[PDB]
Amino acid sequence: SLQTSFVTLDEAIKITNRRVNAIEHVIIPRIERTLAYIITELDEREREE
Amino acid sequence: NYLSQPRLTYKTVSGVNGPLVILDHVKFPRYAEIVHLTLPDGTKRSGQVLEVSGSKAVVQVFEGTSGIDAKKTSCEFTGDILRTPVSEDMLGRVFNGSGKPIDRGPVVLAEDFLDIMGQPINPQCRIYPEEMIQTGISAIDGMNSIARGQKIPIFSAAGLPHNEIAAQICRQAGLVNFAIVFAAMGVNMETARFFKSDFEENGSMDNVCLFLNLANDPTIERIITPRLALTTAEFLAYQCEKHVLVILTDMSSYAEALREVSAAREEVPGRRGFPGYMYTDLATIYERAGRVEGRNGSITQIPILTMPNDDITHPIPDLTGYITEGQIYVDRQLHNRQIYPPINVLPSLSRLMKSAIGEGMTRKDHADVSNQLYACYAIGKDVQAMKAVVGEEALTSDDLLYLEFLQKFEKNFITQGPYENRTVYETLDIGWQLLRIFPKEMLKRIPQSTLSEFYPR
Amino acid sequence: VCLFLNLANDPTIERIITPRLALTTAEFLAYQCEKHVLVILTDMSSYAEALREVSAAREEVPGRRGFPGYMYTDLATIYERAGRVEGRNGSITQIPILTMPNDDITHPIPDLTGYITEGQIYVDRQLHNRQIYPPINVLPSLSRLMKSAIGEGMTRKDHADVSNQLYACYAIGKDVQAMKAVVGEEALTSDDLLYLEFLQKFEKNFITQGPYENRTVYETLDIGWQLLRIFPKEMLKRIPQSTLSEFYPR
Amino acid sequence: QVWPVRQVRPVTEKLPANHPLLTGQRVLDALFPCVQGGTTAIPGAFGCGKTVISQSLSKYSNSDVIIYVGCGERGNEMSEVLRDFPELTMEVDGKVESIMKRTALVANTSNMPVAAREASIYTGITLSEYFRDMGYHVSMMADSTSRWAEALREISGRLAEMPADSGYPAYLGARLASFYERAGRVKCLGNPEREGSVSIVGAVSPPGGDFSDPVTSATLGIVQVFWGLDKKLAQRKHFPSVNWLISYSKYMRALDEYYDKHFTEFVPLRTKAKEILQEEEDLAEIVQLVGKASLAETDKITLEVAKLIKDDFLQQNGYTPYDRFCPFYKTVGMLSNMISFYDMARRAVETTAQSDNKITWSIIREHMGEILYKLSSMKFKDPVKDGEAKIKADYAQLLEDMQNAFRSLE
Amino acid sequence: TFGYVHGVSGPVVTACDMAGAAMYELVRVGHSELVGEIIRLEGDMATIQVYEETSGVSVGDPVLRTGKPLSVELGPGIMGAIFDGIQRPLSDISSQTQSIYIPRGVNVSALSRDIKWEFIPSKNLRVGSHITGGDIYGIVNENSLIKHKIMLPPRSRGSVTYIAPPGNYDASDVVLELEFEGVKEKLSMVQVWPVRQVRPVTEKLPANHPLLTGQRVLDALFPCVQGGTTAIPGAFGCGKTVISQSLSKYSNSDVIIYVGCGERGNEMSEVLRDFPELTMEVDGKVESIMKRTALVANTSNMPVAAREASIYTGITLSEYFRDMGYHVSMMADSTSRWAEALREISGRLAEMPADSGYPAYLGARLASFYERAGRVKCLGNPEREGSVSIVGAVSPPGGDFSDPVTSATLGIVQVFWGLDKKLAQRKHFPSVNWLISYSKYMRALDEYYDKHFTEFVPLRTKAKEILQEEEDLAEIVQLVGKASLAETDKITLEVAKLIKDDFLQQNGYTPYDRFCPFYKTVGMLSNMISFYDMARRAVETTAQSDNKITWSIIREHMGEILYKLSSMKFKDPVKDGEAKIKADYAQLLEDMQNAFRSLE
Ligand SMILES: Nc1ncnc2c1ncn2[C@@H]1O[C@H](COP(=O)(O)OP(=O)(O)O)[C@@H](O)[C@H]1O
Repeated sequence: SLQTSFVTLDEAIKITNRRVNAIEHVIIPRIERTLAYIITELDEREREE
Repeated sequence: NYLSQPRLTYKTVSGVNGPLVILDHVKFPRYAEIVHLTLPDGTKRSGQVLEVSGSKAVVQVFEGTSGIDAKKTSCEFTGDILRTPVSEDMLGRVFNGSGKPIDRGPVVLAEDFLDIMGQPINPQCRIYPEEMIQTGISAIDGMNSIARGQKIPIFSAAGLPHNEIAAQICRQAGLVNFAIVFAAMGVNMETARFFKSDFEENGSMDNVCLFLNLANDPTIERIITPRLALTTAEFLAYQCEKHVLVILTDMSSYAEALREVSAAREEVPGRRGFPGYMYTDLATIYERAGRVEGRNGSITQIPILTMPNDDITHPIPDLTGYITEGQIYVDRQLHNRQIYPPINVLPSLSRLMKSAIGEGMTRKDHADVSNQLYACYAIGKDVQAMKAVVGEEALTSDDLLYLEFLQKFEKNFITQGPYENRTVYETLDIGWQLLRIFPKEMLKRIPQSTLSEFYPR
Repeated sequence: VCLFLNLANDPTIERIITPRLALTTAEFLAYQCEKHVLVILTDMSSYAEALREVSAAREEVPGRRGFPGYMYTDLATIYERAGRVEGRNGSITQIPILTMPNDDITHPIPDLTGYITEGQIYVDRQLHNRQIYPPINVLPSLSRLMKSAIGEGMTRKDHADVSNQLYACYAIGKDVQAMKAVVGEEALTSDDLLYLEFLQKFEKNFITQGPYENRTVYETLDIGWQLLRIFPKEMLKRIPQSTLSEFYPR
Repeated sequence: QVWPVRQVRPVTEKLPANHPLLTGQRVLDALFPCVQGGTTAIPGAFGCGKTVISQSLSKYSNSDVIIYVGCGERGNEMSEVLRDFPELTMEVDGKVESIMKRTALVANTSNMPVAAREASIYTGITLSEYFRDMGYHVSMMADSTSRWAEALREISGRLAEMPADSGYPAYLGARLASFYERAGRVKCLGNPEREGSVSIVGAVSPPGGDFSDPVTSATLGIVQVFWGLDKKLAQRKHFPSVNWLISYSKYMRALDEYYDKHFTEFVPLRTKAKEILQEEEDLAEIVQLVGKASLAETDKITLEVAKLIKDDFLQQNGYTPYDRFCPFYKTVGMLSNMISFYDMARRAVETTAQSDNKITWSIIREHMGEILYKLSSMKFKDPVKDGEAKIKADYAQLLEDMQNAFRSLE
Repeated sequence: TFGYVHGVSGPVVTACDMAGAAMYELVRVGHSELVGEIIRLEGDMATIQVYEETSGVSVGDPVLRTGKPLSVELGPGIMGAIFDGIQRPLSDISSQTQSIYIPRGVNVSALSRDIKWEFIPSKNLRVGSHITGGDIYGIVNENSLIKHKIMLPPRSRGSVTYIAPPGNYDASDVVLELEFEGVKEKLSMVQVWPVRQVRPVTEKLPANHPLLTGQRVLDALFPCVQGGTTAIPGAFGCGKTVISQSLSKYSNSDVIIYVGCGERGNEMSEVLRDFPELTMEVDGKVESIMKRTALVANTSNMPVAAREASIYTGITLSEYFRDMGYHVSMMADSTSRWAEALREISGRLAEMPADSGYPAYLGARLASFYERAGRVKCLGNPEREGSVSIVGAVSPPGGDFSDPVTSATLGIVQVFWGLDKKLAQRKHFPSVNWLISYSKYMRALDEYYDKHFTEFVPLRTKAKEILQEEEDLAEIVQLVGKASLAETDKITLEVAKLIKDDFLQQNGYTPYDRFCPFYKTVGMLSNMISFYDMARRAVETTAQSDNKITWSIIREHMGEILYKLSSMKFKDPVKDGEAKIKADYAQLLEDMQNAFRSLE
């Protein structure tokens, strides 16, 4: 029982940490750079106006 | 012939707005002629006619408009464009922004007067620069090599050691006589002394001319500061066959003066509010470079610029990017790890390296080594980005070798002493002893002949 | 047929007349000569750019992106010139065509058009890259009059119900397709996998036509049911149980 | 004769375009073809390679003459052309000859007076239309229409006219439209019949490297071909840096008749190539969240042949003697071998995964590592040293080696 | 002579008969004498940006030209004064009006007339003597701590025609008369200077001496030089007062200036209430810091021009004190609120937005302001050096350094003392984040440290390395727990904690840490690092042995040394002599060496 738990946890923890790191180093960086770009291009429209 | 006709002087100031002073009743205004202004207290200033219309001349005042007056201000119109006295006697001397002397020496005796704007080098007479300069820096000479008469900037984030890198180039650069023009715009005094002192420490000072405009000098003088430097560089190179190197320091603090003038004139704004002519203005600086037929001179330009908010896509680096023969990048990701000089090879390129390398310039392998080093360094960054999400257990043995390559590469190939000079040959041998980390067949950028001559050693 | 051509190398300002001229021919043929007319306008963006060019030269106060502020009323005097009239048989259908600048549905040209036109048909880069011809993204596509054009005697009586169910299934399909990355294929339920199978089969069969296949409405609803048949009957929450009992067991 | 550069030189007819604008670059000529008489744009950030594509077309193409138009370009470019083009040679009728004899340069370097950028572009096309009327298949390198649009920005700014996006005049879209559409394949004016053509390739240079750029946004609405360059490929020194996801060519439907007549096998290969190269990106968005252990064997094979097609087909070092040019026979031979490996490897898995005796990508790699190395080696074949029959015979031996290896796995 | 109002639109007043005016010339507008600057000339017409509310200005009202651009009166009576950004004395505008408001249309002279001071003419001078700008022709004894050196204005020169004898004088008295080119100039103890013009110098020098704050983390790990340029992230949650108070109430800087850029009304009154209550020891007396400062305080509602001028008045006062041969130090409470005043004046001028809204010139105004710092050789003949140190606080939104004022400030300043809300929430005062913080003056202090503290550069280097290693090791502690680390790593972490908690941290309310001298600071760190090297020696020296040393054995057999190291902070520069403190620290070195010898 401890071993089946150990094996399942060692996969599930790796899966979870991989999703967390993908959020931290893929999804949040895309969002942050996208927000900074939007702020920039909104200010470009504001300067044209 | 000399301009013999006596100069006019006008009190007819009829408006003042931002850095502009608008004259009226002017007799045949000339676009771009220079005007000297005397303020009511007897202070002297200078300015360029920016527009003319019938009797009106719109003068931009270099030394700022504060104290200009609608009754007592006297404008001496010089009757010609901004010429500069030039001579080889300007080597081993130091000048303010507008080219006045500040080394306590006398006013320059003109061997001639030249137009500060220079002239468009005829594309037919221009010679394609190919003779390599070793800077001694492996990240340059190995993977980003500079030709004699290339223009190639050093981009940096703020506070990076880009001054020390430029100083090292002005300590180690030479071919496989030489003279330096240096200009700095909006530089702090804590850095002006560093540059001046470094040319003394290198013993180089007798062969260099420093044009200094500091951050508390007038901003509009920065527009002409690099143009004076280039005009002196043209005189030394094309008139006197000197192998000139031009250093332009913080083109960003120059570009901020363009943005200011643009906003003050109400010019059509491009990205981030630089004037629409920003690309052309940068070209009018950056194109005065390269060899010309019959002349042994060869103006090389190494502009330096602090990229705002570290953004490579910012208009200053980006427009410079379209004009220059590739670019050298300096990075916090290296500097925080103490990897001097913090030159990141990967984003860098040199457009002229293609013909500045291989037999007769450098060892036969060099072009192949450069490409394979980019391949392995880049794949190393890609597997590093993989490890940072999924861990080393997801990486193959080959992926861990690319990660090890990136680590061994930065610690040996890029890492170099601030006074260490490495030949191209030594840089290539470091390259190969790193490339030998992979099996011969994995080097997919390199031909089998080059592998047979250079892999096994 | 009657083609008014203005090529890209014909002068800008002629494009201002061109759509109004065509619509005047359409109103003559329809409202005075009883013709059913179809009016096709090939690129309202190259028209809007012509109003921008002259408006800029006039120093007029701009709307967004420097178009004249009157762009809405101007586009309305083009687009509203359509539809059947009292005592005539004649009728003008308009299908204007509109090059979305920078692929942006919210650009002022498509934006103001969407307010005036009775829906839109949206053609998508994503579907084109997937080789789905025609690339019609059915989700942002809308037709304000469609509910009045369908039902017994107009169509098979299922049409409205089948469309609403298929549309909601395609939307759930795009959601579970995003989930296949964000939470993984292994996190998809059997039902989400059926919405994913639906999404694939739907683009391959419902949308993909070929350049000459003149499918009837009846054949389209048969294909609609053949796709709805993927799910268990009880999943089809947008369709009334009478319509299911008549057309699901087929 | 003398001609107003702003007035189009007229023609008897503008015909459809239906003969490939043969170009030295594999990825261009295979996956996004230009056509004699067609327009093209090469939008790319700084240092992306657009100028080297522009050189490569001029140096090596089936264009009967080239007008190159250095509008606002860096001066060393003109020097490099004038250095290289008198020394590079084509051949006619058994006489080797300097390619400069088939070119002309319009130059206006970046520091030359801004206004002359407009006159330069109109000069380059008006010269092109002159040679088109002679029945030559002209090509014309509009070597930066964004630096042209910036000259229209400048004059508009001085005129105090109302700007559209990013300061550009509202008529920019109209000027660009009425320029690229001067291309075509034409029944010339006059009596002795000629089929000349102008093909126009515009090196758009988007400020900040972003295709939201108004010059790009207008240009893409006009041109029938988009070769969008990716700075991330140029950073990796992957060249020519063509992004195969965003690039497109509208001429494929016309050109398919030429490929049917001369290269009947090609349309299947081009399709499988584009699909594999899309499936790579579909897999990447999954792999980056879970790791490569999630992949099926079909997916590993997909990524591997995508890596072959990326690193050994699409990659091309155009200054080297072996990548200098690439004949269509070499190009299709390379792609045919790579896709033959894909289909055979995929078939081997699909044939055996129905059983415990399942073939895998690792089994294939360990049995066929030399075949992967041979497939990578295909790019090094040199048209100066190797005849078309010799290169084709080597490629036939790779097909046979693959078949005999897969026959030993199955 | 004077002009007349022609039109008004919001704060912008057009005038006529302004023919003899200059751009940026200062002007009084309206019967109430409202202040404003000319911002355009149009011939005999001029446009004045008025500062105060123009409501009730009338066409045909008088417009008196002031003979000067925007300017600071300099002289006696600065000390303890509170000014606003346009140099109006807020203490006197209070006491003279008996009103809680600044009345619209103040005309109070900035240095108060009729107040006599004791003036000593420089006894070396005679009639017919040659004199030049920056020559100290006399001293005013206005306060016991700060002998106010009078000096000839920088533009003035000539031969002395008369000098006042010793006595009591005020701003109305002609203290000096000199002649040049046959023309006499009369002069007073009051001098005037254009606020936007740098006061010139004989030579600006390389900065090479520490601005000792009496604060361990600052003075050791991130030393600011005298004359240095530095920034502080001034935000409520991180305790910006701790640095600014400590600088004033102890640091080695002869005179303090403090500029309220545009602070929140209450937070400004907090400062103006609190600073008079601070005292510093001089000559064994205790005295109020108001003897050594002047406050240029602007609340957010002070006129837009008074906010944007605030720092320029501050620096001009600071350069005047620099040219007396003092090591001046100047705070700016929020360069961000000054940058908003730039955005607003550029908005009213209808100038185009550059970065995020700010003017094109924001970077150049910041840079040409910060360059006014440094050590200098003064003008004139008594050859004195002086300096201005600039401590410019910044307030980045959410801490985001991409903010234009913050980004340009970090571009220009050579030191950043990155205060952090996390450290303040943990009460880790002074709460300076040592990972984010930096100083570019390390090289420049090598000469000083090589003379006075020759071991200290090694110690500082080791300290930063030890703390950085603990930050890396903490990732391993999270991954696999403290038990999994090597003995060298565990002792490094323990010592890094000791350095963090008992050297970086400092309780400025306690008698032992209210200030901390540099010799004390060096001795404390020297002991911690000497302990580290000997502890690490015993660990590494017993690699591969049968019995291996570990931090737990060190704590068991010599944890008294760890306790003593933590205790070294309690030593008191008042009750303990410098030699007694040094002897106790030397005794702890001997104690630890003998304790380490008991193990290895
Ligand atoms: N096809 C290529 N083959 C090899 N190297 C290339 C290739 N394309 C780009 N590079 C290298 O990158 C440089 C930058 O690209 P280039 O076209 O010259 O500049 P830009 O993109 O600004 O117009 C090239 O000059 C060449 O040195």
